[PDB]
Amino acid sequence: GSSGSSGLRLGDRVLVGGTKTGVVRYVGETDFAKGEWCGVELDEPLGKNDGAVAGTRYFQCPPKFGLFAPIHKVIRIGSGPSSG
Repeated sequence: GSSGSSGLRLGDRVLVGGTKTGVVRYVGETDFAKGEWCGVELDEPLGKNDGAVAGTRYFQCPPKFGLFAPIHKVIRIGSGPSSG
């Protein structure tokens, strides 16, 4: 469903899991799992990797910070078509 809330910009604060807030560092397909994944970087050491899959590093990040998760499994915090 290509409407608007999809893809996630490269550098936006998104929710991963439903509690851990992290900014998007990478967006696109991977070389391990089929489909499109999004590399979300957290503020605390609550990650699994540092944006490196089998040596393939899409984005430079410190150890235990970046967490690769499916795009559909990512929630956005920012709203574009909003006013308040």
